[PDB]
Amino acid sequence: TSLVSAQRLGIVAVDEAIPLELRSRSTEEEVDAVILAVYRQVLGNDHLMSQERLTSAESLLRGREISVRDFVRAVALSEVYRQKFFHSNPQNRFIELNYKHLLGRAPYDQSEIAFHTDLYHQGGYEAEINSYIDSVEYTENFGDWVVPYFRGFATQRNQKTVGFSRSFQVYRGYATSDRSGSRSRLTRELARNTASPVYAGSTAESLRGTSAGSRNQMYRLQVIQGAAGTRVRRGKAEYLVSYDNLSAKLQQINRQGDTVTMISLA
Amino acid sequence: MKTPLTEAVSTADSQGRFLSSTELQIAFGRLRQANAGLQAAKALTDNAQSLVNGAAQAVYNKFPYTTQTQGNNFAADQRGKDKCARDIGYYLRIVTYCLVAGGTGPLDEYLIAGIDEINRTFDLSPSWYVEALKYIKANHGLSGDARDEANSYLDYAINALS
Amino acid sequence: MKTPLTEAVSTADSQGRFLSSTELQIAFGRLRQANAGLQAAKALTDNAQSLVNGAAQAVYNKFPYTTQTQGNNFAADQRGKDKCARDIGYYLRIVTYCLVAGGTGPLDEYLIAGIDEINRTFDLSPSWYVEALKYIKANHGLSGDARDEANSYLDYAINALS
Amino acid sequence: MKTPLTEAVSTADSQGRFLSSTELQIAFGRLRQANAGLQAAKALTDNAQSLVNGAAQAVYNKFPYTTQTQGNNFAADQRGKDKCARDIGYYLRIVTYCLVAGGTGPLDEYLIAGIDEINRTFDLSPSWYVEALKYIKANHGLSGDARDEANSYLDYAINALS
Amino acid sequence: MLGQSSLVGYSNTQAANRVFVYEVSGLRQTDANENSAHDIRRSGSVFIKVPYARMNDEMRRISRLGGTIVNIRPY
Amino acid sequence: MFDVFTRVVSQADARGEYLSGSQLDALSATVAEGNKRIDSVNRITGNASAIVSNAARALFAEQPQLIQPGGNAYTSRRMAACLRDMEIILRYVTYATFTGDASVLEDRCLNGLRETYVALGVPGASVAAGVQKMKEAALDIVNDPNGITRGDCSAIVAEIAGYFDRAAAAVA
Amino acid sequence: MFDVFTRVVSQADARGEYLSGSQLDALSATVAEGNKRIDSVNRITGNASAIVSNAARALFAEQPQLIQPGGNAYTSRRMAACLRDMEIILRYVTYATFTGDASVLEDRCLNGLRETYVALGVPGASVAAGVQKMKEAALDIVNDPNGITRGDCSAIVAEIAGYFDRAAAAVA
Amino acid sequence: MFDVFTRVVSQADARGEYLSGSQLDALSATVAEGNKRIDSVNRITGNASAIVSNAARALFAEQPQLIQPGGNAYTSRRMAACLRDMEIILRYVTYATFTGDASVLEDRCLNGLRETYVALGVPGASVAAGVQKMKEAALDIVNDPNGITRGDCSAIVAEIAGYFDRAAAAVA
Amino acid sequence: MFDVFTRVVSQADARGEYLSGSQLDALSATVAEGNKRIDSVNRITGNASAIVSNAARALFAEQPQLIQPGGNAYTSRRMAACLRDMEIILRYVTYATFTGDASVLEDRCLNGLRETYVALGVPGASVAAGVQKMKEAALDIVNDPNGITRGDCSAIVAEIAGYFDRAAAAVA
Ligand SMILES: *[C@@H](C)[C@H]1/C(=C/c2[nH]c(/C=C3N=C(/C=C4\NC(=O)C(CC)=C4C)C(C)=C\3CCC(=O)O)c(CCC(=O)O)c2C)NC(=O)[C@@H]1C
Ligand SMILES: *[C@@H](C)[C@H]1/C(=C/c2[nH]c(/C=C3N=C(/C=C4\NC(=O)C(CC)=C4C)C(C)=C\3CCC(=O)O)c(CCC(=O)O)c2C)NC(=O)[C@@H]1C
Ligand SMILES: *[C@@H](C)[C@H]1/C(=C/c2[nH]c(/C=C3N=C(/C=C4\NC(=O)C(CC)=C4C)C(C)=C\3CCC(=O)O)c(CCC(=O)O)c2C)NC(=O)[C@@H]1C
Ligand SMILES: *[C@H](C)[C@H]1/C(=C/c2[nH]c(/C=C3N=C(/C=C4\NC(=O)C(CC)=C4C)C(C)=C\3CCC(=O)O)c(CCC(=O)O)c2C)NC(=O)[C@@H]1C
Ligand SMILES: *[C@H](C)[C@H]1/C(=C/c2[nH]c(/C=C3N=C(/C=C4\NC(=O)C(CC)=C4C)C(C)=C\3CCC(=O)O)c(CCC(=O)O)c2C)NC(=O)[C@@H]1C
Ligand SMILES: *[C@H](C)[C@H]1/C(=C/c2[nH]c(/C=C3N=C(/C=C4\NC(=O)C(CC)=C4C)C(C)=C\3CCC(=O)O)c(CCC(=O)O)c2C)NC(=O)[C@@H]1C
Ligand SMILES: *[C@H](C)[C@H]1/C(=C/c2[nH]c(/C=C3N=C(/C=C4\NC(=O)C(CC)=C4C)C(C)=C\3CCC(=O)O)c(CCC(=O)O)c2C)NC(=O)[C@@H]1C
Ligand SMILES: *[C@H](C)[C@H]1/C(=C/c2[nH]c(/C=C3N=C(/C=C4\NC(=O)C(CC)=C4C)C(C)=C\3CCC(=O)O)c(CCC(=O)O)c2C)NC(=O)[C@@H]1C
Ligand SMILES: *[C@H](C)[C@H]1/C(=C/c2[nH]c(/C=C3N=C(/C=C4\NC(=O)C(CC)=C4C)C(C)=C\3CCC(=O)O)c(CCC(=O)O)c2C)NC(=O)[C@@H]1C
Ligand SMILES: *[C@H](C)[C@H]1/C(=C/c2[nH]c(/C=C3N=C(/C=C4\NC(=O)C(CC)=C4C)C(C)=C\3CCC(=O)O)c(CCC(=O)O)c2C)NC(=O)[C@@H]1C
Ligand SMILES: *[C@H](C)[C@H]1/C(=C/c2[nH]c(/C=C3N=C(/C=C4\NC(=O)C(CC)=C4C)C(C)=C\3CCC(=O)O)c(CCC(=O)O)c2C)NC(=O)[C@@H]1C
Repeated sequence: TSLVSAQRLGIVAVDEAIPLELRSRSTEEEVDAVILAVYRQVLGNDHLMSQERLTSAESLLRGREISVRDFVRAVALSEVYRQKFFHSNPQNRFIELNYKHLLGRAPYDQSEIAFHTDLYHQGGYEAEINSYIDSVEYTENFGDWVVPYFRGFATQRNQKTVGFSRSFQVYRGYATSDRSGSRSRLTRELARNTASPVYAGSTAESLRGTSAGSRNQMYRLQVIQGAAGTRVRRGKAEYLVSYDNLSAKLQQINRQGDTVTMISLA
Repeated sequence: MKTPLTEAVSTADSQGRFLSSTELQIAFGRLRQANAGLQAAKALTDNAQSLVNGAAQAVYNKFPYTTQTQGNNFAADQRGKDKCARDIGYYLRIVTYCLVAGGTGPLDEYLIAGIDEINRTFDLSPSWYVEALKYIKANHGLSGDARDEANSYLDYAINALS
Repeated sequence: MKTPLTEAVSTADSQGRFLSSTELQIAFGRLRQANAGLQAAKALTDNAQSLVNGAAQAVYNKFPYTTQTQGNNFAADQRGKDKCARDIGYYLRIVTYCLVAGGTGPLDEYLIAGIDEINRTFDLSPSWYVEALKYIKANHGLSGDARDEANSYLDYAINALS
Repeated sequence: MKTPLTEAVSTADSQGRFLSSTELQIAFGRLRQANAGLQAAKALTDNAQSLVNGAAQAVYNKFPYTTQTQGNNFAADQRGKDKCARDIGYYLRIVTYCLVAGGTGPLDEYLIAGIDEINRTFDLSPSWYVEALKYIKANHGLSGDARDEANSYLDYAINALS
Repeated sequence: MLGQSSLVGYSNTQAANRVFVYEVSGLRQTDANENSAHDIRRSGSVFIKVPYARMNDEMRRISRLGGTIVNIRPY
Repeated sequence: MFDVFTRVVSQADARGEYLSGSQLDALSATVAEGNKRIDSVNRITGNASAIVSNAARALFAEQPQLIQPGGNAYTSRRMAACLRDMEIILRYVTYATFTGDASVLEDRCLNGLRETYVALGVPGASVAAGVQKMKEAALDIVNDPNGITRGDCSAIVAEIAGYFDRAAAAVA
Repeated sequence: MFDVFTRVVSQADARGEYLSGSQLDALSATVAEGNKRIDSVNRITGNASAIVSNAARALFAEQPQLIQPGGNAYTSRRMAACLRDMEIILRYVTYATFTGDASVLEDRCLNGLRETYVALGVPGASVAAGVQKMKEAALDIVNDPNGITRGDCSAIVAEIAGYFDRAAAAVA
Repeated sequence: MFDVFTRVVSQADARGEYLSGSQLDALSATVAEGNKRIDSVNRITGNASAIVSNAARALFAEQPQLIQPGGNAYTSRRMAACLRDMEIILRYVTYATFTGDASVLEDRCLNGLRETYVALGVPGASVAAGVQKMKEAALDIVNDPNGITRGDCSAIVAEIAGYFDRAAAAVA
Repeated sequence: MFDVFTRVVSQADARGEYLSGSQLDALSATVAEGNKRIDSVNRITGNASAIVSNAARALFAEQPQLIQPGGNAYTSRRMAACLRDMEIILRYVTYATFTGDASVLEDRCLNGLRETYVALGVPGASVAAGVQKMKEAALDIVNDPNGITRGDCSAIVAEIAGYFDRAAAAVA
């Protein structure tokens, strides 16, 4: 996005990122950069140990035996990708990680969760992974030679608006990674076809003045509430409380049976 | 983790399939190896302190310069000797973990992954640890299956370091 | 085909790794199972004709309408009976292949992959073949590991069918 | 959900373009088909009960073993007959939905997607439902564009089951 | 000519353990790839190594993009 | 998405019953105004550029702080994005008019747009004012009597205005 | 995931300690129990389709609102997803039985299942009833005495029952 | 991200005004300071490995709980990840020094870092201590008078210290 | 991929016949040699780095033109590639020994290697000589009677020699 929203949302680096294309007759440093970019983006910005590198796959990329898309497929199908994204993750978290790593976006619909779940159940992890890489979306966005990059913060054709908001649920910052078993943040949002407020970068913080407590810290409690007291006017509720009253807010939320969806520092 | 049971279930889950006779044979091989691996782990554990000290002394003998020249990466002082003994104890303890688990998974997750950056950043020669592993392999006093499995883990570490 | 040795090699090749003790244990399990598998395959192929004839008769008795009503997918005429006996022989032969190989790989390669759209395309109910495989389970006379491995493959075929 | 209007908008939105004259002609064709579809659906609804009972009877006649063989998947008791009549009613009602919608979308969303898994796990023969659909084709008494569109949906279901 | 090790995947099947070389010509700007973020660099003979299990997809892609499959060679 | 027919179909299937006579006659009534629906879609499409540009000009004239430097419509990137958002909203309104149901507009365009605009800092009230201007123009265009067969398009005009209202309520 | 061995290994590494004698003897006792564990895994696997189909049939018999139109198991795709969920739970129960540890079952299947169900409206209590039906069906299959070497499988049966209870509790 | 020039450019563009005379003279003063800024970047880069290794050694000596088994710097993978974090923080501090602006730190290096450390269980206070050690070592290296033209580099040293302190406060 | 069992399975399935008694007896004889095969695989794996490094050093001792500047092994990247290739060939030879069939080595490493090396300007003769040196080191290591049960390993050594021959003839 433009700078004025970019600094607020903490997505400046994504906006200024330039797609990396492996051209013909590329030098050694260009193949090195492509391999590094693929490892960074497909493995979700983990510190990749040299013992986890795909030496044969990157040799085939180096000798121009395979394309960038093929190397991306090899990294995605590799046991390293399985270990850190599949074997200890729920299926819905796993496929949103696949959407982030392979297509550079957040899931748009619950039907996309129904797809890749049935696809896994029929054809295994390999068929499920190949669905993303062989998709029309991957072809039109990246082709055979462009390293996949995150696209959820930019307006795409055939995109739902919610994706942009949901993008902030799968991209938590430039210095973040998809390393830690974890549950998807988008489960209820996808199932009920909703959107959640974006609290990313500096958007989550709120004014304090003298209303914050001793340590000048406010907390935002996003809860789902119903009538169990006073009249409830909305199903969604947001409470801004100081640290000193946080426990009290939690307990009164708890004794009314309201479910806490998110708690963040504001 | 690279252990036969976890590998078998990982392969089945990646294929989304139930456990067939292939996975059952994997479990049968694991069962055939496990008792020898466990008493090897206990033999290495009961003799761990003397093995670690002897390996440290063997490294100091083959590379005498490590005990004389000053430097944070050497064992000239007691701090360096304690660090060296601790490293060899780490090698032996995760080797026992490998024997217990029936695979190289403990070595991969706990010691092997990123060890090159470790030995390069703190300028530790991997040849020292290779010598320590060779001493452990030559002095563990095991026989048969237990010896073969323990030696496989020790040579796995040696090959990783070279 | 899916076998202990080939799966061990495939997952070791996926990581660019030599074969560690985990793959050796997988091979040991394969060695433990292999003699029973070979003797089971031999026992199954000795009376393979009798087993196939009995399975076909069991399907005909369990499903009498198959030998009576006309239709390309039914065994009312001699052509249908020959096709049916050929199908049962296919099932039994691939089961013996699975016993030799040590996994459900021959079944997946030659029979299981695409069986459902063959049965839907040619209007053959899977319940017929389920009855045939149940007869083969009940009349092979195998014991011990031979029996257990052969029954695992036959039950694998049944579960894929139903 | 394939209907002419939803598909026209889906195609235009996938190309990020406004609805041009192509989509206008799609809507015109839908308009030309809609009244015949609505009378087809109304005629099927008013005659739904006789069609379902007659289709069930035709299936029982063509496959008599369904009415004396004991089992959860058969209709030898009243519970099985009720399940059979309910399934045929589902087919007829979703066909009426397709006629209302103008495409096979109701059949794809509610009945077609996943029917193979159901027919396999509950050992239901798709030939039974094919015969029920054939009876509905032969006895819905529609003419012209109503008949043609309803027969297209019924043949779509038949081709899905075969 | 390499690639088989990484192209075939992990089906392990004999049917998937075959790769083929596609020779494609005439990859131009069509209405099908109007919104392609990347640009076509070559329209002459390009060689794509396709495993068996993806031969259905790739040629469709080729057929969707106006490319002409002139030859397919066993690897 | 859903169209006017599939919405009734899904509800009937959830209830598990055939469409009643009243629902079938209601759909017959719906296809009776099909020609005017096609005309309204075509008329908005044929003047979409004028609708977006004139509405944007009126919005920037009434709210100069948008195009003022530092405003959210200032810089050519942000301005182009604003004009694109107006065209996108108009396009999805036409989609909802064509289908006879608001599912495409809600599910694809409107859902998450308030949160998106709040996260971006795009003034939702300003977008709502722009959408209202597009509504006014597009309803004039749909109601233009020149060069068309005489008839009563009050129902389709009200339906289109309802879609434009959903858009304006959603953005703010 | 962890198996029965790697769980002890990971705890010991997080302490910097060698496996004690008692821990090695516990693992040796688990090893001597291995054949019955493999037999139970094979028996549940060999009857997996029958277990899933019979349990699903019984669940729909005692909970007719699931298959009633508008119910959560109504329409082919939902019913197929329901049968798939039952099969998935059974498969990960067999994986946990094979490894001797519940980590694979917890991480792949149960983590986030309850919230997914609640979000989607899938009745978790009904899923728990189906899991309990597969529970007793599989425990009768594992405890079947003919055609097997005789012996006491009570510990393995208790462990498998615990996995089936952990799944049941998790979905509700 | 911004450099020392584009920061005031973006501020002026939001104001919709030209850079005043005072801003242009301040930028000219920054340009006259440029050579010593390039020396500071070069000196930190040429000694980056020593800075990272010595600071890590000091941090693990002062906090042995990190490197003992079960600690967050125990095991080779975790220790190597820690060494990479140190190197990365030092590299981004050099980036900030080179550009003359801190936006590269917030945009990239500190963007979600505290969230990452909390999620993984990395002790942020220990990271801040390591960053402080790298700060003291790098400031000593920059201030070294041997082998360089003598001059006052107090302003650039204060700026580098500010970048280091901001990195430390992002995780503390 | 094929192993020793699945190979004969594939010929029998192509002929549509059950495996004869002779084939089953040959497979039983293969099973009786399985312990020796596992020992050979383990010994080569446990000495893989030594075999590759000693063979590479000997290959550069003679044929010095590889490591002179302008040679194919000159520069660090090309030396690392050469070492990598020797280790890869040895690894696939161990795979072939483990499976008892040469399919893995031919399909994944050998087929197309002579053309790749020609189109890169890699000397096939020199890498074939390196494969011969790896052969001789590995065969000496496998045929080491110390610390192993005594027996006749002539058949497995002949099979390993055949695999090494395959890779030397296919790469030259
Ligand atoms: C030629 C290869 C050399 C040789 C081999 C040889 N080995 C055995 C027997 C055994 N070797 C093993 C192997 C292992 N046990 C383990 O735990 C591990 C690690 C997983 C390994 C690799 C085993 C289990 C046996 C059987 C029991 C035993 O120790 O004897 C033999 C004996 C005959 C047989 O094949 O069983 C032989 C001949 N002998 C030589 O002289 C060659 C140098
Ligand atoms: C309110 C929307 C305005 C209005 C509409 C209106 N239109 C018709 C009739 C028709 N208009 C069409 C449309 C098209 N024919 C084409 O070929 C194209 C391009 C693809 C279009 C858009 C058609 C086919 C008809 C029917 C034949 C005819 O020309 O009349 C009517 C008459 C009633 C009807 O529903 O058909 C009306 C009312 N009229 C107004 O007064 C509003 C300004
Ligand atoms: C504080 C940072 C220390 C310091 C620095 C300082 N440097 C200069 C002058 C120069 N430094 C350079 C730098 C380079 N020349 C190269 O080719 C390279 C590699 C690309 C580098 C890094 C240059 C070009 C100059 C100018 C020539 C000269 O040597 O004078 C100064 C002098 C003032 C100036 O701005 O030029 C200073 C102050 N001085 C100290 O005392 C600190 C320890
Ligand atoms: C070392 C001083 C301390 C320490 C560090 C530690 N960090 C991690 C993991 C990660 N570190 C980062 C940070 C970055 N990645 C980037 O790309 C950027 C540049 C913008 C940064 C700042 C990330 C994202 C991770 C996530 C995991 C990954 O592998 O990348 C670990 C690993 C934790 C684990 O393995 O579970 C560690 C150990 N730990 C200490 O104890 C020191 C105080
Ligand atoms: C060493 C004995 C000889 C030698 C080797 C050498 N090889 C290359 C380059 C490549 N080697 C391969 C081969 C493979 N890669 C794999 O992944 C596998 C398994 C499927 C194999 C068999 C490939 C594909 C390449 C190209 C990619 C790459 O360079 O990594 C080189 C480098 C050539 C160059 O840089 O142009 C070298 C030096 N060279 C000698 O002189 C020895 C005789
Ligand atoms: C002994 C063979 C030689 C030797 C040892 C020595 N090692 C270090 C420092 C470290 N050793 C490690 C290794 C590990 N940490 C782990 O968690 C594991 C995996 C379980 C391993 C293998 C690490 C990470 C360090 C650095 C951090 C630390 O201080 O612990 C030193 C000190 C180096 C320094 O600069 O402080 C020494 C002296 N020295 C000899 O001379 C022997 C021949
Ligand atoms: C016997 C149990 C019942 C029966 C048999 C029957 N089968 C067919 C035809 C086919 N059978 C197959 C199956 C396979 N072919 C294979 O290659 C394998 C895997 C190795 C299998 C299992 C196929 C593909 C066909 C169709 C093509 C062909 O005819 O070969 C028929 C003929 C049906 C037709 O329409 O021609 C019949 C009669 N039918 C009964 O009534 C028995 C109870
Ligand atoms: C426990 C739930 C039931 C039970 C089990 C039981 N099994 C054994 C022993 C063996 N079972 C096997 C299993 C297999 N052999 C194969 O080839 C396969 C298929 C690939 C399988 C699953 C084996 C190898 C043994 C050992 C040899 C033997 O059969 O004796 C025992 C005996 C004790 C032991 O642990 O060995 C027992 C108790 N028995 C019951 O009564 C339960 C219903
Ligand atoms: C009638 C033609 C034959 C027959 C029927 C029969 N069907 C079942 C069971 C089920 N039928 C379905 C089908 C659907 N459910 C849906 O929601 C829809 C889509 C809207 C369809 C098409 C399903 C899912 C089942 C299983 C669950 C349930 O019982 O509802 C049975 C009973 C099988 C059982 O095991 O209970 C029977 C008997 N039987 C005949 O003999 C006829 C020839
Ligand atoms: C114009 C009337 C007002 C305005 C608009 C404005 N919008 C954005 C940015 C975005 N708009 C969207 C919306 C969509 N994208 C889609 O694909 C769809 C259809 C499904 C919609 C509705 C999104 C997601 C963005 C962000 C991503 C992107 O910009 O591509 C901007 C730019 C904000 C920035 O800082 O760059 C602007 C300016 N602004 C005003 O002031 C007007 C009131
Ligand atoms: C059947 C007994 C009950 C039932 C089931 C049902 N479940 C869903 C949907 C999902 N189930 C899962 C769970 C998993 N998928 C996986 O891949 C894994 C293993 C790793 C698990 C645990 C998920 C993720 C979904 C959502 C995606 C999908 O639709 O497949 C449904 C469908 C809900 C819907 O269509 O909206 C159903 C019907 N329903 C009942 O009524 C039974 C009590």
